[PDB]
Amino acid sequence: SGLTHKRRLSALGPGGLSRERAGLEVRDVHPSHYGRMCPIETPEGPNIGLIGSLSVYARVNPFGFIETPYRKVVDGVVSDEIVYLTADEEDRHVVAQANSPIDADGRFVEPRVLVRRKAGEVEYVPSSEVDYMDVSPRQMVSVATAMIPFLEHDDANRALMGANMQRQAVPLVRSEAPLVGTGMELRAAIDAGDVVVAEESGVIEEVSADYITVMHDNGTRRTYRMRKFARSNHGTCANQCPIVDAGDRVEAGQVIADGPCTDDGEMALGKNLLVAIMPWEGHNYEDAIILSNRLVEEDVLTSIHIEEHEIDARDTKLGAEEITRDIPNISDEVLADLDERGIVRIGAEVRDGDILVGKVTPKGETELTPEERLLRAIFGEKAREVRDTSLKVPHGESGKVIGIRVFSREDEDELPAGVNELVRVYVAQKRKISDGDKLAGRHGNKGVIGKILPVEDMPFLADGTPVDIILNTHGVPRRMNIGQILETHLGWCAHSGWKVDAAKGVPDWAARLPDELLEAQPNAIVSTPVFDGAQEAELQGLLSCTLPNRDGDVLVDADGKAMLFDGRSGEPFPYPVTVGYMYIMKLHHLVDDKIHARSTGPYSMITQQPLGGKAQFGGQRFGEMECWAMQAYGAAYTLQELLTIKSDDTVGRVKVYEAIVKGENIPEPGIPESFKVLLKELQSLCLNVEVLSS
Amino acid sequence: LISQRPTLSEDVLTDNRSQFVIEPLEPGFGYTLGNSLRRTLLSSIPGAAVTSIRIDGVLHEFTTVPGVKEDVTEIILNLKSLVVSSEEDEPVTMYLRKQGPGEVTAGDIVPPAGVTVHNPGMHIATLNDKGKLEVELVVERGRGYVPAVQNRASGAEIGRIPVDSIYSPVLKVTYKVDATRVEQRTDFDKLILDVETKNSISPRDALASAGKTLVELFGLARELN
Amino acid sequence: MLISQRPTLSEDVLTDNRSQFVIEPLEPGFGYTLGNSLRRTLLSSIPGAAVTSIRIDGVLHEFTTVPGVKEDVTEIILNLKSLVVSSEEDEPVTMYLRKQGPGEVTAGDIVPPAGVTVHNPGMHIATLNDKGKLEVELVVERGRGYVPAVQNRASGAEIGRIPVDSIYSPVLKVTYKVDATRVEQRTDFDKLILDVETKNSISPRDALASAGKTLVELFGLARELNVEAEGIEIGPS
Amino acid sequence: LRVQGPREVQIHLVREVQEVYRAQGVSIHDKHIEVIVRQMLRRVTIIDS
Amino acid sequence: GGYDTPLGITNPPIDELLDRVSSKYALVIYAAKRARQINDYYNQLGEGILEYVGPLVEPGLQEKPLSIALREIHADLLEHTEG
Amino acid sequence: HQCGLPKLMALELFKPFVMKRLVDLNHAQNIKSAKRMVERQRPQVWDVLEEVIAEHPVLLNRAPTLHRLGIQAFEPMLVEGKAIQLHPLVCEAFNADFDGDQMAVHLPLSAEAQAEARILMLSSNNILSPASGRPLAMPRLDMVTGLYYLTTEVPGDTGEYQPASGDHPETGVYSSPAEAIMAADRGVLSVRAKIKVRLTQLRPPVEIEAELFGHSGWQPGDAWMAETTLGRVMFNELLPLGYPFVNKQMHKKVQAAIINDLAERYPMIVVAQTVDKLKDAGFYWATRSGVTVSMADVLVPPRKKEILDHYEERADKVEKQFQRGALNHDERNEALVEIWKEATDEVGQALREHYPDDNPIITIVDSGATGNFTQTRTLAGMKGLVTNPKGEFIPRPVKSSFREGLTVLEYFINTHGARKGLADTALRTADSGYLTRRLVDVSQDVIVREHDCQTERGIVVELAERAPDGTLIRDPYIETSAYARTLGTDAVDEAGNVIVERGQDLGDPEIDALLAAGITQVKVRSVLTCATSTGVCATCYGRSMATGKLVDIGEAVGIVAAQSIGEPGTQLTMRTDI
Amino acid sequence: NSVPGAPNRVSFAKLREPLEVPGLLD
Amino acid sequence: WLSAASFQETTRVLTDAAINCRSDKLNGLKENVIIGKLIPAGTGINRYRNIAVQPTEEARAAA
Ligand SMILES: [Mg+2]
Ligand SMILES: [Zn+2]
Repeated sequence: SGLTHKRRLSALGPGGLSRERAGLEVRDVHPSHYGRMCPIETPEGPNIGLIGSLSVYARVNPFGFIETPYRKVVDGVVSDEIVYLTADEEDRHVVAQANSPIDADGRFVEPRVLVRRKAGEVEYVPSSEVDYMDVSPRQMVSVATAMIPFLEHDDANRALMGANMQRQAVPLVRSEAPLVGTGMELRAAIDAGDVVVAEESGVIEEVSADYITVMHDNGTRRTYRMRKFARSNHGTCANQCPIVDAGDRVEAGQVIADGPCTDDGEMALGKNLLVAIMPWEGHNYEDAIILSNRLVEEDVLTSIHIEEHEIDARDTKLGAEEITRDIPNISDEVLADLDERGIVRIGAEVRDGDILVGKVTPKGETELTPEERLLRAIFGEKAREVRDTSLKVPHGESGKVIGIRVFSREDEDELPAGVNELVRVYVAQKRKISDGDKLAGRHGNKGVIGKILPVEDMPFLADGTPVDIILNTHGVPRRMNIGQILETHLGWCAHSGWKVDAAKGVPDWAARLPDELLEAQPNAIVSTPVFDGAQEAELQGLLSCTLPNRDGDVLVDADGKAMLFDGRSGEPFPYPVTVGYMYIMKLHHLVDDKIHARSTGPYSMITQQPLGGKAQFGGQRFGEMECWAMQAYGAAYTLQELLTIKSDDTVGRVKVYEAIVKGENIPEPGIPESFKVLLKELQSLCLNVEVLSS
Repeated sequence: LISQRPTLSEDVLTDNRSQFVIEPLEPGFGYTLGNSLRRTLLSSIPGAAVTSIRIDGVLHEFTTVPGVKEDVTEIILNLKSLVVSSEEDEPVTMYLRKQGPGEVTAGDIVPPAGVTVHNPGMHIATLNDKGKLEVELVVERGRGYVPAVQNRASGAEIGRIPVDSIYSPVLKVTYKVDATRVEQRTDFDKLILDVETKNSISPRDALASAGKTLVELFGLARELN
Repeated sequence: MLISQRPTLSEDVLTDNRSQFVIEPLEPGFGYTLGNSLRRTLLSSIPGAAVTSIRIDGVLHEFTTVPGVKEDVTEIILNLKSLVVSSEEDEPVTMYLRKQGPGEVTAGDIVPPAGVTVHNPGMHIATLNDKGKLEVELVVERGRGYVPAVQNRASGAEIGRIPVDSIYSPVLKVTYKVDATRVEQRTDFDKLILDVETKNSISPRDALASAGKTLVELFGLARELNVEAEGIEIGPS
Repeated sequence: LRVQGPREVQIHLVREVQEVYRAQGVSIHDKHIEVIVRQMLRRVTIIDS
Repeated sequence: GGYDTPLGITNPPIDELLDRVSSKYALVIYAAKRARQINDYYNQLGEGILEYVGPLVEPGLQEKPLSIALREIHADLLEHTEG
Repeated sequence: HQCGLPKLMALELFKPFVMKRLVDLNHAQNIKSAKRMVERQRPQVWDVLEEVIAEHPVLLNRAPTLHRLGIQAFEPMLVEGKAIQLHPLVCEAFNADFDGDQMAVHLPLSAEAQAEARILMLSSNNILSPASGRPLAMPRLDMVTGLYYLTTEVPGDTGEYQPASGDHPETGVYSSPAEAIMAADRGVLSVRAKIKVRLTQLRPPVEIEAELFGHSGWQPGDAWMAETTLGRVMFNELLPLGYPFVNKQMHKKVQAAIINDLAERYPMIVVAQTVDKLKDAGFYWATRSGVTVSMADVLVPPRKKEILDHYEERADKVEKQFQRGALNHDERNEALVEIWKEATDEVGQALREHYPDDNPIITIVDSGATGNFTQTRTLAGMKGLVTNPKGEFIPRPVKSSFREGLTVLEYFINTHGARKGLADTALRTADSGYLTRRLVDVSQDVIVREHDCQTERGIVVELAERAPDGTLIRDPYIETSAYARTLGTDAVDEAGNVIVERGQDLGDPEIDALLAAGITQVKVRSVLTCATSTGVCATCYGRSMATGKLVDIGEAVGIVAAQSIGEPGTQLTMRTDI
Repeated sequence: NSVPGAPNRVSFAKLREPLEVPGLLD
Repeated sequence: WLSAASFQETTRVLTDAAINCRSDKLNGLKENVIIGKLIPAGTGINRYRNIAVQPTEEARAAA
């Protein structure tokens, strides 16, 4: 997400077109975007086509036109000299296609070559008018779209959703590398910048969890610090931990320390989870997902989130605010974790309502009611002339206190005008996976978690291994994203390993397989690039020849399907079920950040309606279409109490609250406040609006 | 009418994994019996695991000790795979002191009387010449998985770090039946149950504990008339 | 350890032989780990007797109809198949019925030998008219569960017998479902709701008690490996 | 409406709307369109005062 | 009619409530005014008793006055006149 | 009628009720200490919260609210978690997936508002759609796959009834469904094999009933023999006791017809309980159905190379003739478009005749669960032609299927049409919302005010026009034109008596009687001729499509009409200058 | 290759890459 | 003039309802939503809103 927020070509801004007045002509894919923009990766909201992203190989002219490289082919011989051509020259010439049979020196093989002509048309031109060729396939795609395996089997809408959800993943605590990926993972990690890279070669002298000091080849030494548990912009964690030993030898450019979402150098946004593609008892109905309890027990999908809270003590008119533990009228027991000078001690667990910074503002002397005067005279306390406005941790938050960063005026810090002291408190919590949290794959198959079963009532294999997620099978065929099925099959092959029996020669599916893909150990990481990947025939062969687990037992037969038992009723399932290893990632649409509720909170200023948003308490909006639905039902009293004694009847809200608390009957509503505001505006526009009686 | 009673016999494969065979059951009974035993074994066998650790210099779970290579949350994740078997029921403590360069394993833990550490080859943390590790763990008994019991729920100090504990000494259970189904309708099943435990109790003891739990549960419907 | 919450049991009588047992509150899980075991033990592990092979003279290979009666061979066969009978001796006994003249044959017409009792004399089996002659030889033995028609073992030693499917069980249809009562303070407990329907040979309470006894000895088979091993005792009531 | 009176513009408006919904397999009863159609033809235009 | 035992908010059954009234709107106002009378009784029982009376059927442990009102309508103990 | 409500949201919603109750149970002394106890969440508050949440409906609403069934009132129960657990049968009415969609929970306070949310707006009182009258709580896609697998019949399965004789009897018959279920629990009988059970608690169909018992078979007791499967017996035990035995294969249209017949003959509580039982059995048999997708379940046709070569020759001849100059730049585009449309149809036909009948993909399509056949054709077979930013067809075409994998140029061509479809679907919902707004604003003053305008006017209705050879063919658009409206004048047939008198509702038996008697036109009563002053009358409106009775005398029929017209936006595609 | 501390990730690719990927922040 | 001004062309609708001295009668279904009273449709009409509910004679006596 950090990398793809740069390399973004937003078409809207000062000097560009707006959002409401943008025509549908400018939002389309012109045929001159081949290698200068990505047709896939756009935001799927109301910004389709107005925000794109640069291609992988593209550059920028001195003037601002987006170039792209091409190989120059001279008289039917493809050379190696690379010419950067912008869109005008690409329209002038005729450009070949990247996956065409070069004859080992530069010559084409077949006498007719698929090309790309001037007006975006595609023709069949003989192999002598061809004068340019692409550098590689996947020249059109972006960075984020280059990390989807089997992209050419997905549909374009699901590829768009996959490329947009790949940059919403959260950094887990373990960060395991994917079992089947593409090649654009190491480069996209060391170029993102969140990986410490050695500058010059040397030998490691000392590794701690805070620094590595390489001893260079000429005397000098250099110590790289680490960012340990530093908050990011969006509230996640930015931990960095070394991956070298205390005696190693490194070269220049070598990865020396991981990042948030990396594993031994390369990008890793999620975990490998054993999947089944059956429908299971309605808990995975319409894109819901059932997990296992093993992912909560073993802390597989567990992330760390860090908040911050800020209060500041300025000097108001009646005096100066004071940060101290001498709070006005309050119990002693809530002042347990607070230190001698206000702020909480480091390590103290907090909860929604606790005191973070004790600040008390001067109030002065106002009018007191006779009842409170009588109570003060009964119990002997004084007026307590200062008013408590402390900093309290908001609703729903908890977790340890990591650090307190306190500035001050007396240390000559550049606080703004009026602020005498500013203090920031960091509260971090470790969130496990739970129902309501949102998971996703790479090929655009998202979905909330419906139920976390225990580990014993999950469909287990014949060996004894329980599966870990269960994806529904009605969402695969009608959405055209069988990249997930091919990734599942190749994930099982790469997990269990293989050995193609080349005794009586190499078999004819593997005639064009490379060497040392004829055999592989278990947990072998493979890689299929984007538009030049593993074919269906190669997948069928590798599925047919794997190697057994520990005993003589091939758990998955030639179709990719296994004979699952049922962990709840006991009997085996009547038909075999597709299993395999799928790489799913946890998305940042968590259930703890979305839930809010409100009975009575803050109200607005001009009109007396409730506020809106989870940052406040905030009420829900009951608009025109819901009013039409209520009128279509015929509920008049529900509509009247939704529009009067819940929003605007200022003398009615207190009466309905005291009637609910005393247990009485709800009173009849009155005229809402916004209507009287309307009448005052209409009278102020020199119109004589008068309400008659009879 | 078959008038033979079923009998259990054990074959041993390895030191922590055996293979029990029960025969002759009624037809259709092998799958249900084996799954009842498997669901009891995987969820209600009592064991022991470390509840909360307390390192010397640190104050919470999100920091680092000076000198050690893995920070505190990585040491927590490494200690979550320790297998310990306790004898008594009260929460005992055990210590870990190590100084200087080397590598802190799980054999360096010095347990009290009763409790033992069963894998002395696990890797916990690694140290350099400027590092020192002094951590005291707390071992308790229980069953199933129970999450981190918080500090304020207890009366704990700042230095206590609660750890998720999983008390389950069994690892991987499966079964396999072999029905005959001959023409003369004299049929029987043959359950073949395979139990693998994580080196803390023998599979015979795991199976005996599951059988005792099921006998005590079905005795309720036994006492009806 | 301890269970910390003892389960209960409370039947609920619907008809004379059909009930609804509930068991609550079971610790999480355990609804499925004992509901399916109770169901399969109830259906397949309670002894009883049933009619195995019949023989009506006059029909040897013309399996269409019997002369003198109203129904045909299949209707007579599944009128005899749903005939609840009991026995004590384990060898196959033979019964008979021989009703002459017009009239209706009931299940009280059969003359039971020593040991067997017929638990519904009022069941209609056939119907005779205009000087028919029904003479059926029945074979009753005992076993467990449901077993299909065991075919012709001795071919030439008995050419007129026609074996039928046997229903040895006294229970007939057991369905269960679990629920999620009182998940509040003790982390999602369970509640199993059985539903036993039997034939009138026994009562559902006796069926449940016999299933509990056979399951208790079948699991004590595995309990007697290491008796000094800690489990989950329930304790006193 | 000007040629064939007010009845034949009520046949015409219901028929032309329902051939848009039937092409995509959507069922609306005709009494939900006749409520809208009756609210167009409420008014008359004055030719002679 | 024949059905299983209705549980929770759907007891008494609505198709047997609707023989008492003309339409669902009349049923809504019928049950709402009876619930208001029951709640005024429950807040006027310590003091002197006015014309508000009821419950005419025996309530449960903690039963809402709208539920008591609907059971009173179904048990045929009230009478209403339209406007 | 239930929804799951998380406890942390329910506490904050019901805070004043729980404050009153835990003051009255003497857990606290006053409102201030009670509020402090609630905000600190001391553990008495959950035991109070359950007793204050019992029998108190809440309204759940999902934006946008296109039609009136987008706001419904469930009865809550507490759930350990933070997600609102919704029933899986109201997702069609709410138009809700579970890809992260969010729902809003309101709360009714007064006695009138709780009575309204309990009677008018309850979830199990709105089964039928107010637009057309089709059911909306019908099982959809997953219960449909389950019930289709349960009620289909496989010829030659295990334990099939066979009448083979000469040595042994039939050995397919059974004496009760209890014995059949025991035999299926053993490994003898498959659920989908044809047997002959002897049913005693399921009502026979009308022909067998009139043959055996004639008139009055009191189906609790009487016995009859059915040559069905066992899956159909287990399906018919879910339907009510008086409903006749179905014995069909549960395609989604057959399930819709069953639920519509139930809703027009039985009370709504019986319809709701039946719909829940169908949901339970549908999910349970959907799990055991063996519906999985693998790469070996997507078979490619074996003649696709031959078909594509045979059409490639004709395309090459057309382009050669264009290079000769006998036809201009647009005629060759039209010829190429026609050639590749024929090639696409031929590939689809070869695929359809190649796939077996019990494939998972074709079972999902053929059971009416999800999808159409064109998606299967693009998955295995041929993608076909593709559009342009202008809208014309690029005559390349795309000759690769997504199983084989598209190439670079074909993928880049396909992205044009995909992104244009996404942007058009973005615009069309705002356009439909604007149309619904204007329709609501025009028709807001059409409410039902009387019971009878008492006019004698009325429109005529086409009602099954004549055939040329001579018979009565039913007009296709008769369920949206003639059903559910009151007759205006009597129906008189070719100098005869009355068939249906004036004032009847004109439902299915009336329409069958009219078509059997052989009449073609009726004079039906409509709101274009309703003679009341302000708002339509009630006999002119006819029956309400959402209840099945006559419309009430306060209904807002204009708003119901406007939402019913404007809701099927976003499924009105333009084309692919009228 | 071309990055020295790399995990050995075997590729299914059948084409030779003439040009390496540029710096992604240029 | 109150249902018309809230629809569309608010400036033009108000500026000639002012000249005609137009009077609204609040008979509509959107004018009543704005001023916050009961809509005249459903349970807000006089047939249903003025229902008098009392116990019957024989059940008043028997309690
Ligand atoms: Mg959605
Ligand atoms: Zn009228």
